[PDB]
Amino acid sequence: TEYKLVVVGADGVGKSALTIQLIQNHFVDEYDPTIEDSYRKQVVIDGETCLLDILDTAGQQEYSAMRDQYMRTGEGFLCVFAINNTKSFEDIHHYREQIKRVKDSEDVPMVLVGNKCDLPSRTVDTKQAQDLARSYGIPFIETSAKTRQGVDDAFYTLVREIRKHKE
Ligand SMILES: Nc1nc2c(ncn2[C@@H]2O[C@H](COP(=O)(O)OP(=O)(O)O)[C@@H](O)[C@H]2O)c(=O)[nH]1
Ligand SMILES: [Mg+2]
Repeated sequence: TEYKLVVVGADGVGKSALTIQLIQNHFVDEYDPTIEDSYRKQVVIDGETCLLDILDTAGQQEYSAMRDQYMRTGEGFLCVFAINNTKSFEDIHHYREQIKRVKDSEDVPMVLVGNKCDLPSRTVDTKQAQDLARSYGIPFIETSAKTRQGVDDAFYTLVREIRKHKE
């Protein structure tokens, strides 16, 4: 049983760091912001062993058959902003609209992720994101790629969203 996951959001929010933290269980200081790649890992989620197939997006212009394939056949999306980055939060709607158009549906499994919670300089409050998440009817999860806080929860919640959708 496989789950095909796509991580989207503005550049610099932590899409790469979150993916690598899940896959390789370390925090990456620098990862080329223009590199888009997929990552696979066998995980156990609520006692069910599955394969996660995750595309870490970089939003480049060059055609990628893989990118298209993941957008078309992708089962769930992580929409990521950073809590210290107001612009990244404002951009969330763009990503949501993109996803809805790709999937031609309102009911796409999706989790709103507020990354960099380890930082004190918060400009996007919890209530704001909760309200947005509620508006979309999707779960919101606070994360830190840096400390691993909520990293499993974010990806695992999305899988649970996918399972719900499956019936
Ligand atoms: N403090 C902090 N820095 C983070 C966190 N996640 C990522 N970063 C840093 O934010 C920058 C951008 O991260 P990256 O994973 O390349 O973002 P992407 O452009 O969305 O792929 C890098 O300098 C990371 O080290 C986090 O949870 N906390
Ligand atoms: Mg990246």
